[PDB]
Amino acid sequence: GVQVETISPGDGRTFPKRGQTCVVHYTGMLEDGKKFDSSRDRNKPFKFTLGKQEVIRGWEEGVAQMSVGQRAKLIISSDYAYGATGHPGIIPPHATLVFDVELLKLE
Amino acid sequence: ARPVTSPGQHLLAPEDVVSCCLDLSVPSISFRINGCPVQGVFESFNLDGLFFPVVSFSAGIKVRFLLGGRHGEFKFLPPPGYAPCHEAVLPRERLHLQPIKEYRREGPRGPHLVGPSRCLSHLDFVPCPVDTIQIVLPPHLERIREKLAENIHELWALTRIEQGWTYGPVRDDNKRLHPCLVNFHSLPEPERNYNLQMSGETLKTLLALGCHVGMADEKAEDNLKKTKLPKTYMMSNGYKPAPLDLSHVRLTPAQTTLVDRLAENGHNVWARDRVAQGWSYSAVQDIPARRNPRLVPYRLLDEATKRSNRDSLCQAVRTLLGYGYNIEPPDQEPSQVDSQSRGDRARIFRAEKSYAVQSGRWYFEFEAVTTGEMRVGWARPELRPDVELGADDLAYVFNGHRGQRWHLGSEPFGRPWQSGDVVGCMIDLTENTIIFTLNGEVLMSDSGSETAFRDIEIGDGFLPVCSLGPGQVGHLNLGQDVSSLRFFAICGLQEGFEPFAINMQRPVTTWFSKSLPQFEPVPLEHPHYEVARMDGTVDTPPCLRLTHRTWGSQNSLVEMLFLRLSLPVQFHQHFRCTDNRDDPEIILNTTTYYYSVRVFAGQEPSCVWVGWVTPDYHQHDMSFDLSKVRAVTVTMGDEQGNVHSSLKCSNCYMVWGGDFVSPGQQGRISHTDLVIGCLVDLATGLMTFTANGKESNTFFQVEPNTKLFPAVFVLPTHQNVVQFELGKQKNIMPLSAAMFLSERKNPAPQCPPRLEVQMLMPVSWSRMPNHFLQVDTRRAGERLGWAVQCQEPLMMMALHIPEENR
Amino acid sequence: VGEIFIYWSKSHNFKREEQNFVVQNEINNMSFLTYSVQTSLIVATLKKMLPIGLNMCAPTDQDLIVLAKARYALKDTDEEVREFLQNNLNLQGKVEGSPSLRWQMALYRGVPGREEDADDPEKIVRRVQEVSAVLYHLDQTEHP
Amino acid sequence: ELLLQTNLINYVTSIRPNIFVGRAEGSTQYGKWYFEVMVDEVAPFLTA
Ligand SMILES: Nc1ncnc2c1ncn2[C@@H]1O[C@H](COP(=O)(O)OP(=O)(O)OP(=O)(O)O)[C@@H](O)[C@H]1O
Repeated sequence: GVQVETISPGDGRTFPKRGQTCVVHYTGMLEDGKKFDSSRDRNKPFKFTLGKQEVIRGWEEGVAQMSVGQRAKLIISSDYAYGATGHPGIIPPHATLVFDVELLKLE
Repeated sequence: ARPVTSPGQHLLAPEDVVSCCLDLSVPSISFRINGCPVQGVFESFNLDGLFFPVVSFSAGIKVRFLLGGRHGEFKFLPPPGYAPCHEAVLPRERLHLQPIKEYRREGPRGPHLVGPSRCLSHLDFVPCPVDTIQIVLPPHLERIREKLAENIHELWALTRIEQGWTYGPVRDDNKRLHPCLVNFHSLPEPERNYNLQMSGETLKTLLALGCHVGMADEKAEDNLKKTKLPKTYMMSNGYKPAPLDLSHVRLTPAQTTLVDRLAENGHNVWARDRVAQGWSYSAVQDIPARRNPRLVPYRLLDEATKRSNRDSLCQAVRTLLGYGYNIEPPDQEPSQVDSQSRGDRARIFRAEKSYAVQSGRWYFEFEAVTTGEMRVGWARPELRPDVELGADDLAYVFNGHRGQRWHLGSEPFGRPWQSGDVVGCMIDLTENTIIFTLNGEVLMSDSGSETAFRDIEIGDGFLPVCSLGPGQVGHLNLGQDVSSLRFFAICGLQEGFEPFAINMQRPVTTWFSKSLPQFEPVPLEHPHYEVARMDGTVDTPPCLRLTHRTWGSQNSLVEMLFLRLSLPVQFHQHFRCTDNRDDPEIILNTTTYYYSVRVFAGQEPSCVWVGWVTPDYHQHDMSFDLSKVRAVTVTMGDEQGNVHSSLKCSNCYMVWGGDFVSPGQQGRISHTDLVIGCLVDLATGLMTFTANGKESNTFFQVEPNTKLFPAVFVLPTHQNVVQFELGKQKNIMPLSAAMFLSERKNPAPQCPPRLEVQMLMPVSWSRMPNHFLQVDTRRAGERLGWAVQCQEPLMMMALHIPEENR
Repeated sequence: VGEIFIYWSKSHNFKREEQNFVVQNEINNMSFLTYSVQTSLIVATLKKMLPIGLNMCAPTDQDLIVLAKARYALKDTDEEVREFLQNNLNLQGKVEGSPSLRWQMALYRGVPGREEDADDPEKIVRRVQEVSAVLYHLDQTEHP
Repeated sequence: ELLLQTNLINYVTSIRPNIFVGRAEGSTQYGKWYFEVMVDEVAPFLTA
């Protein structure tokens, strides 16, 4: 894998730690640029606990490197994403994912 | 979007200062963020137009343009040689912020519809004086040359002293000092020579423009008396101007027009000379920098300067007339301009097709904010967007610029309108009539009939419609608020007509004729162009052949034609790192695809361009050539230069058929067809071409995921124009294998029904949004600049066609 | 003007003498406005003045106008119509009934004075009777 | 790639000063120009 490219800076100090619940806002696109998911469309931040294998590996590592209040683009390869199986009907097999993730808070 | 490296990279945030520099000599565009260089540049882009600063935004922004001077103090010093943008404001304009190509605006009583804007061209800043070098002065004009040279300076010095200029050592405007305010024979050599040459040039342009002038008096020549100027008009050095007094010389209207032309020519000659010397325009004068506020072509000059120049030239003409010469203005030679196509120029606004009325008595109003070319009336739902309103039978309209009724042509009717006049349009579908009123009074035809049109067939119904020419403004009131109508009560209410939108809970949706060329399938009934789908034979692949139906006959339409295929080929997401019977392994493992274009004998190859276009191509250029293709290079490098990448971006990748015409064959109509093949490697981004089996030198490189449509631009010169051949070559797949997933591994050429020929149409109907972004622009101050603000969000549900990326 | 037009419509010597006068004197009715019963100045002036007459009647009085036109078609006299309206004023239109009446009456009330008047049955019957007679005879004139 | 795609998008508009510069042979216009834009307020996600 996952490459993190900053879009807007965070505080630069507070980074997620294992067991903390990251509350984020994200928009997901395929490599060719087709949007397939967005928490802003549902108008509700997405919460996930680090280290519980709740999200894909790319998300785990990228949000781990991210800092509180930071906006960043995560480029996640197939192996760190749904891989060969993909997500039937949503994500094609062997698809690289691009996410625009904002780390709203830690709790 | 191409990432560019800068210190502290971040999306534009509050307190950010973006500095943009444009160097038209390279050409290049460079950026700086908070004073730090942005490691990336645009360059080698088209220069056929005028560039302007621009900011694009969605709702939720507040920014300020800093243009230097009193229009926003720069936070960082401009790079050496670059000029503040505020200096580019034209003499007859006042700096302010405006939208770009708006078809709609707000106004005191509601939305105003706006026609096309008249835009300047980069060639409008090139002074083009009339050529006067070969005009040898006849003896009389040659004699008067010197007298004019002195008298012009006399008049100019008189004006100078009257306005304040007094003699001094240097050009000190602060102390009102002029060093050249002396006797002409003692004037400094350079200025004296320039004055002499200009004085001769006046007679020379007089002759060149077409005037017939010669001696007709000598007694008057010796009779002209000079004005005695007093000590007040005396110079500081004692110089006294000597403008000859000729109060007996009258003038004529054609002579005033010729005076205007002479002033224009003189100013343009001066501007050309200064440009040659190296001067340029600037809203603020800078003599050391050779920047002048008047160094612009006469047409763009300020009114006061025009008046001064015209006064001087009129005085010169008067002096010649007093001398007695017979200055005879040339005859007027009519000419046409038609800057663009009239059928596609005026913007047409109509009600949505679902509002068509098939019965009843309906009324609406149209206020003409301007008084130029505007038409208003009723249209059928199937109104075309590229036809002038009322040129065909699909609209009954009234044009109030001169007073005419338009339906299948023009006829005199009514009277011309003035600014603010309201045209009331009524349609009675019980009597099958249409009525027009102006400020409440029914407009009448020459015969005296009170109905503009009669015996109207209802058909599919009628819709309110209007057309605004360039620079025109109208206000369409469909009567949703009956109280807003200004003349309904005076005429129509008692007659029983009903406002068009009287009982609608929402404003009536409107559509406008958008002038953005778009590719649409060739109509099956097109009067000029026919496309034939030819099946593949044993020795021929599938083909799509274009033929000109009306070639070589009266009414034949011969113009540039832009054709593409309906489906694109898409390059792979990732590029590879670094007999005549196909070999199965090669043909099933290849990523190269091929398609040919046959130009039939009699179709000039010099009038054909073959290649590809991207989804973004929208140029309906009637004088197309490969030099008009949009192109730009994006160059990214390090903080210390050292270019990393230089990507070329364009929307048209084509070869010119003229590149494959042998010099021996040049100038002669060949009897052999020219076959141009195009190869694209979808795994490497490389595009190559062949001509009659011979490889050409033209090659292109595109980025991954690029979409390319096969395309052909041609100016027909024969009944058989071109033929898309969707064949293959040895070990190279056909276009169907790239276009269709199910055929990805099928080497047999195919042309399924979806694949068809589309042509570029200049105009198309487009729905106007019901709501528009509220943007506020204002001058924040002399130091803050010009503030743009947009706070209220506005969204739409967009329907996206994947293959067209639209 | 409506009374004069009504006399013209009723009497038959009136129309004939108008035709003879226009034919003989070669009067240019088209020039006057700026031979044909359409160009007859008697009906043209009434048509030009008709909007003023209609402006007196409120939108609600349209049904009463229709009933009065029906009577005048039945060849009732002016007093007969004036009594018909006097005794079936209750057949006056109601705004709630039609949406068109809503905005028509909105404009009518917006016009000053028009809302102040029209509260008198005598005024209502007089207006409806006069306008209905004029409209009836206009219908007869336009019909061949 | 086959079915039509839908989505909610923001309206975007452009604003310019009436400043027009260009290059042409014999033109009276200067070739190098410079301007700045200062950003005061930006709501990154006013909408979705
Ligand atoms: N704005 C202008 N429009 C037209 N012609 C001009 C203009 N400026 C200069 N010229 C030409 O150059 C000449 C310059 O002015 P003139 O010869 O009267 O005096 P000068 O002392 O040389 O000029 P200046 O007014 O700059 O001191 C004008 O006579 C005219 O021939």
